[PDB]
Amino acid sequence: RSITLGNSTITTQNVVVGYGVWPEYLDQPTQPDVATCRFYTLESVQWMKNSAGWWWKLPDALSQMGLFGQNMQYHYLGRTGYTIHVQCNASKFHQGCLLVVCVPEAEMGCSNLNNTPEFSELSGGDSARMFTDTQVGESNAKKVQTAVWNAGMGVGVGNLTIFPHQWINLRTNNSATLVMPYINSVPMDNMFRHNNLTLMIIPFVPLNYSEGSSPYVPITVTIAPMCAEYNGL
Amino acid sequence: RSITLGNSTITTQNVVVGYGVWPEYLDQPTQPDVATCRFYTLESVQWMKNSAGWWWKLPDALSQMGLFGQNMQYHYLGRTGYTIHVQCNASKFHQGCLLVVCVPEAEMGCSNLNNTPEFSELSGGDSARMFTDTQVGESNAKKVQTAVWNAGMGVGVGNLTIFPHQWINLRTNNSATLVMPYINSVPMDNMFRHNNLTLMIIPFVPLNYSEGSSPYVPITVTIAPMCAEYNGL
Amino acid sequence: SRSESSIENFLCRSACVYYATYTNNSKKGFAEWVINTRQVAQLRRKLELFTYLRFDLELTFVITSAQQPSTASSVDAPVQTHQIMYVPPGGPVPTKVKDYAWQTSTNPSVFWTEGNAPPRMSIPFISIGNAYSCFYDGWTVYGINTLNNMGTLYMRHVNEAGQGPIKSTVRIYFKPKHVKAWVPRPPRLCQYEKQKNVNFSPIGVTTSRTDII
Amino acid sequence: DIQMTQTKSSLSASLGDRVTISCRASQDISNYLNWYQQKPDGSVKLLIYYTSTLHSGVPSRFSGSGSGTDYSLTINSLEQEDIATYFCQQGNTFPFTFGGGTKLEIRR
Amino acid sequence: FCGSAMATGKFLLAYSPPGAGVPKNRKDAMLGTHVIWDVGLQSSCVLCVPWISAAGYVTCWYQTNIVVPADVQSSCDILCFVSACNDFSVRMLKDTPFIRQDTFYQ
Repeated sequence: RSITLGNSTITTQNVVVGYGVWPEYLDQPTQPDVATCRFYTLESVQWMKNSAGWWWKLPDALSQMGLFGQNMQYHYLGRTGYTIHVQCNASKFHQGCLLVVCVPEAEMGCSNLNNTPEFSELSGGDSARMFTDTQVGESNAKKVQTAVWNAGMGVGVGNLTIFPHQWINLRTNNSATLVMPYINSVPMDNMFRHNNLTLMIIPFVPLNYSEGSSPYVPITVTIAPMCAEYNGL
Repeated sequence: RSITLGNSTITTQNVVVGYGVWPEYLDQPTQPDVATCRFYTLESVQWMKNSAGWWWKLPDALSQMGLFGQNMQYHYLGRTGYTIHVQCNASKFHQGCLLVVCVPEAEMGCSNLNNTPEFSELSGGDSARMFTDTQVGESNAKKVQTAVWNAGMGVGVGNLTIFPHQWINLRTNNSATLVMPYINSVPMDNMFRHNNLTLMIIPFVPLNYSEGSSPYVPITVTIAPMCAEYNGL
Repeated sequence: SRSESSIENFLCRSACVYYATYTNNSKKGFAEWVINTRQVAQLRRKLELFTYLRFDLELTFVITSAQQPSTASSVDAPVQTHQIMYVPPGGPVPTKVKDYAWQTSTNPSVFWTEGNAPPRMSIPFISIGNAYSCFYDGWTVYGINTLNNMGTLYMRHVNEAGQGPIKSTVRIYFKPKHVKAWVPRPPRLCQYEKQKNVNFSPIGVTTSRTDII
Repeated sequence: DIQMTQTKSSLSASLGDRVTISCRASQDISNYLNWYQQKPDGSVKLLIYYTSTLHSGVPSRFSGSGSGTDYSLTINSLEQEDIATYFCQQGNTFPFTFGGGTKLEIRR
Repeated sequence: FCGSAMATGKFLLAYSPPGAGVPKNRKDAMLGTHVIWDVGLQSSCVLCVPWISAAGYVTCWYQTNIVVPADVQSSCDILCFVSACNDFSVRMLKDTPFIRQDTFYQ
């Protein structure tokens, strides 16, 4: 309870950690830790009744977030781990269920079968891109195919529990916590041309409430980079 | 020889240190040292025949010099020492003499007896203000009185050797080195409303040369902040 | 004979720094002095050989009276009593001879009848900083330094008088005690012009002669 | 320039009364005023070297006041030797500007 | 510095890392990593730097002018050398692009 990091403080009360490993350290690279280790809280998304899902590309959401977004421009390479806190606050009169996965190398598909989706359609800067419950037509040239039952990657959405995940059931649970290590084939990679993580939040059982209750449930995502180091002089 | 500080390197071959003390450390203040400890080299001034002198207000000359000029805006208070390297490069066919003093709290006088000099006339941003060999008239409203024989402070210019100083005689000497501690009445002060040091370079014997030699001698000033700490969270 | 040049034997002397008059029935008559060292030219030159000073303070007042021309009919007055109020830095200030700021509790006053020893009083080192500062290269208006502020003094009669006008003078004597000085400074060459700043007019270096040999 | 205006330029008062000479500037000169006295033989001397501060060697019958733009000079007990011409001179900006004269004489 | 023994000057030797831009001014070249080379003291400056297969810049700037006495020429020259500081790691041999033939030499 009441964990602090740098000059930020959140409050909590189980934790699922990666593939069983903790984020650790490795010309010569430098290690900044007072610069990055703090809780970057993104803005809240509203879970309505006819909602479908959200996704964040992970070293893209913190690309304009203060001093972590400055070291991405100055230094060429870099590796980092993350610690994601997802928590939605609803009463005991609401009902629903969420799945919070964290997909490494989630390559997505376009709506037209011959093209590839453009840069502004994969990730918005610290803003949630959202799934849909219908198809995107082939007349649109460069748009991401956002059928939620295929999860944008052409795979079954029920089989997404093979990744490090956590269920949020509003009857019994309120929060999720994921600790992700650095997963890549090279030890250091460029942070603008590669998004090696993707945080998806998909409602399997939709939100329901009676008349009088609040018609939304806000979801708050909090990301903190752990054990980051960059390559430079 | 070949001393390095951070990511800067100069080359040297005696040193006069302050009032006999070395610059040392002391809510709670933070101490940055990778940010400030590097050699900030100002641009060169040209010592001609009809030259009179130069002066630099010391926590004003580094106010736009990279990362030392950023901590002056972010943090409110701060204390620092300095290490000044002055060196002019002339041949064995030139002749002259310089005095390199470092005056703490060098309050200067206006040309009009009722006013006080304005901010752009005391110190230019990393550019040398220069003395003159004549008087400034009283018709000018807010201008610094720059008669060089009074050193701008109403005092005898021959008596300026009571401060930490060093003579540069082109017959036998080429460089100067001054190490100044923090001299103030309060332990920490604001760095925009107080210039607690002033580096003056005054030619007592003027430059002379024969025809064929170079008609200038450049003077290079190199400042490095030592043992700096700021007050903030 | 090496000890008369110490800092205690050089600066701890007495000096008349102010001289003012005030009468009783003019309803404008009371004195006022803001405590500084920059008024006289011989104490200012001695205290400006150093940059930072730190001293206690000791003041002595010499108060005399004089009978002004009244109308007639046998002026016979009792002894006179004076009030010398000291206002600390950041205190209330009187504007009239009859005011509420004379009767306040945190302004320490002395009361003195004529014909006795003069009323000495002493003031410790009051400052937020660790030393006074004779020179300030910076802004607060250029070179003011609001941190060395010693206060204000006010003087008046406490006797009401109708049969005869009486005016009085006062001479304030200034004496530093337990003096400590840092960072010496060359002695001032040009004449002093203003009180607040270091403005001057340029003068020659020394007196001249007719030949080098 | 700051125009020092003395609008009276002539005063008439008997012996032993209170006289008041006024000098008004153009803008704020901030308590920097001096009062001089020109005897009819031509000798000039300084009386009050501030708004109200007396010069040494001056009798205590003279006094001054004022603030901002308006100022004044007060002689509460007129004597025979006080019959002269009085000027006001500001010392604020460049150049120094003197005021007009003010001649005194007896009433009847 | 292949000049005279009576000439004196100063040079900056700036280095831009891969990703950073080339400095367009003397001042922001000083704000990076640099080595001030004084000619009157030493006549050779060594500058170690990585090189891997934007990739960097080794720009150089006038700090002061060349001060020279009478009857000494002012226009000087500078030579530059290159080597291998540590041991490299070369791999996957191929043929050079600088040599080709159209018919057997005879």
